[PDB]
Amino acid sequence: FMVSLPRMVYPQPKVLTPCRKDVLVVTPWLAPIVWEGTFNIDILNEQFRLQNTTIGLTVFAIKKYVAFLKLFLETAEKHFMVGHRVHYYVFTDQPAAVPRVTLGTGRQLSVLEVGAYKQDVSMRRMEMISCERRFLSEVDYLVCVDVDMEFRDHVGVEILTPLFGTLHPSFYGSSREAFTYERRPQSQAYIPKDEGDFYYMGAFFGGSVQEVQRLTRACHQAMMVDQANGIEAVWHDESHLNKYLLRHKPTKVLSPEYLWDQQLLGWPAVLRKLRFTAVPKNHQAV
Ligand SMILES: O=c1ccn([C@@H]2O[C@H](COP(=O)(O)OP(=O)(O)O)[C@@H](O)[C@H]2O)c(=O)[nH]1
Ligand SMILES: [Mn+2]
Repeated sequence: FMVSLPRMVYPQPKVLTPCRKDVLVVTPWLAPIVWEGTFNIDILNEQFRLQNTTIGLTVFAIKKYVAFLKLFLETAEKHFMVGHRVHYYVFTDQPAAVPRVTLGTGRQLSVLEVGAYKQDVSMRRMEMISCERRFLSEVDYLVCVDVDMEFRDHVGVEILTPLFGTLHPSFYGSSREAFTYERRPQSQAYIPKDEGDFYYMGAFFGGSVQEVQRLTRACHQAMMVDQANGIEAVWHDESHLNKYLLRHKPTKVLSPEYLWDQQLLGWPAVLRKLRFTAVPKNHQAV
């Protein structure tokens, strides 16, 4: 049950004036595409706070990637779901290397020890996430992100919905034939050249606990079939994520404001804010 919103004073939405004319703000299956200017955060804050919403954030920090945690967590404190209940789940092979980061009120962090794989690290996240009964008891939504990242601007309850994906910053302008989907029919992740809505980033997806568990279970199962079939998808977990979200349409899609790389891609006109961004790294070294 959901109580009434309080009286609120804000600018009237204008039916004959779009918020944004430069971008698509709704998908053909009527899911919002979340861009700056499309949402009144005060209204959304009210709605989610009235439900006493708790947001779980999962992050894997395996082997050298423990180095990324301090910046990741400190910036999350400044920008991620501020004012709402947050539970961070940090999956790591080195619990002692987790930095002591000061948390605001209503926010907690749990350290979950896991093994370290020698592609496998990235891929096993789906399995590791799918944990099941615990998330259901502790949080309302789960957000699953990469750790080699920092928050630079607001990432809030505007993202929350049963199931979301994020537009990959390199491909939001690309035609579907150019998308780097798995193209081999022998893989569970296979998507033909005439199919595909968007290319979603593996580094930021989420939803209700129920929908995230479904997604992660399905992707884990598909990866297992592939392994038994001697095939590994071209972009690993991301390829499977893309297949899942093709066949199970997300109820919101996050714009590339939510997963950006400024070093690689700059700051184009279509982006009013850079919210959650790649931290430069030496890939093979790290
Ligand atoms: O040695 C590793 C490699 C990967 N990861 C995790 O898997 C995610 C995805 O890998 P990475 O960020 O290297 O992929 P990219 O964004 O460069 O495609 C990382 O953010 C970490 O959360 C990790 O913890 N340790
Ligand atoms: Mn990454």
